[PDB]
Amino acid sequence: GAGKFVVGGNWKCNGTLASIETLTKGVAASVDAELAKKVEVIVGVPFIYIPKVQQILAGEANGANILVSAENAWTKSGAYTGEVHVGMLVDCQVPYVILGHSERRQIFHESNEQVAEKVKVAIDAGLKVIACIGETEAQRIANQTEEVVAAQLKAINNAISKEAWKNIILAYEPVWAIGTGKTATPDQAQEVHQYIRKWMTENISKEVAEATRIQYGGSVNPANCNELAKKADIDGFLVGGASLDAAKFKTIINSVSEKL
Amino acid sequence: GAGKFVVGGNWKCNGTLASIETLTKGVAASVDAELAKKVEVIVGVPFIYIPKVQQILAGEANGANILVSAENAWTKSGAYTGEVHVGMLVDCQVPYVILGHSERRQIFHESNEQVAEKVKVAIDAGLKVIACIGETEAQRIANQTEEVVAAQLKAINNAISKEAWKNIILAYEPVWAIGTGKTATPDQAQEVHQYIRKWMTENISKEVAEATRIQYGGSVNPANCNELAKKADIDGFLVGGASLDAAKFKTIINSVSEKL
Repeated sequence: GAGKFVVGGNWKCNGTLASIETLTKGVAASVDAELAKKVEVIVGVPFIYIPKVQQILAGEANGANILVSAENAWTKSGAYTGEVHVGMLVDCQVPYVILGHSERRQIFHESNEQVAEKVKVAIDAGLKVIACIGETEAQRIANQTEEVVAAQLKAINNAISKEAWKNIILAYEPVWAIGTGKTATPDQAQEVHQYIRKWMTENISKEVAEATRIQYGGSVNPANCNELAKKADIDGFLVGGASLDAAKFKTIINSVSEKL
Repeated sequence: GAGKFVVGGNWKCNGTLASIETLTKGVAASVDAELAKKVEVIVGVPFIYIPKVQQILAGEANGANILVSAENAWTKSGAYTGEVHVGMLVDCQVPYVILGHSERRQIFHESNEQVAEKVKVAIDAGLKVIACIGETEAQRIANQTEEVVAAQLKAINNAISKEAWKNIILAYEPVWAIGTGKTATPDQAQEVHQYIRKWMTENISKEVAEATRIQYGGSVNPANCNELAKKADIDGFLVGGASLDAAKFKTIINSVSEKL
């Protein structure tokens, strides 16, 4: 893609005030002004720790180079005990939100349409979004990779305007490579990213397709980030476990070099 | 109940930094030392606003009289994007957590067993819990109130030790009468509260049954709180909409005048 390389660190349900202070300081320290010009860096933080991370970044020399993202959001205010609304994120000056992550689609049964509604409400409120898509092991075995991803994308596109895509980062999760014993190769990852690019080109426009960053959201570590970054349609990463270690995350952020 | 009157204000999915600052200050202002001796006051806050509420309370004269509770919590750390686990609440010094609220049991399909699991890990971590139970309209007309409530309670008891019950406050939600058009009378509420007490007495012990506070968690407001507070087994309230108004909330807190 033609978009600026973007690396997000999804901390998932991990962290303590102490570990997060060390991590946040390490992440900010790794992205100075010069590097920030070539890579957008985002950290996905558990709701309760967002204020702490914001506080830490405020005191860091490179704090402005690290953007805070929530890991989910709800779209209805009122009688929904336990949920954090999109509006609360905006109220708290959180610029990003990760939506439709495979863990929420599977464990919390978020459907294509429910994810699309979240994306729609989030963007309408001004949030930028990392929208997660991807097929399961069963779906890939059934050779439904393209059909499944297309359906996920269509649900999202049907809900928003062409202009709304300007805030969207897509993250491809090869769910079929998650605890299955099957690892996605750069070639396999690129094959799906290429088709996502094609889907956007066919249904929206070539311009939107090329402008939209498609992050690879499979297993990313310091040992495979460069090989993956070499792929034409991988415009960044949504890192899992490795994002909890500032040193590992640093190596991944720097793999943007493969694009220069 | 022989337990201390306890009033929880479940803010659910509502609030902004501005509205919460005004509300928190109003709630704290409404509970001085003398009233605090009669009523334990808890506020259920959206995850992202917990730090703010904590900060506000620390700066108010009566701040120590108001306890902060989360509105939900996940079982543990790990690959659960969007979730906040019990350990994070303890790490942030949050003393309470509301679990099994009807909105989560119905909307997010939390089963009796799943809720029980959460209660168990919450208490293991050191949290105090407001565990919600209650039957639907379909279950009530089918005359299954006792069996349904018994099953919800059994799931919880099966997962924890006798001593773990010290940390538990039960909240009965007459789901069949919350915004349905049906009004739960004080007599109807007392009847279910009595049976909850009876269930604990036969399934655990009379000591635990009497020590465990049973809050009424149906629709509570300034107009109906006193008649409910007069009931022998209504040891407090878990207030919904009315908790977003300091004046209405303190009116409800003061219904403890029916106890003394």
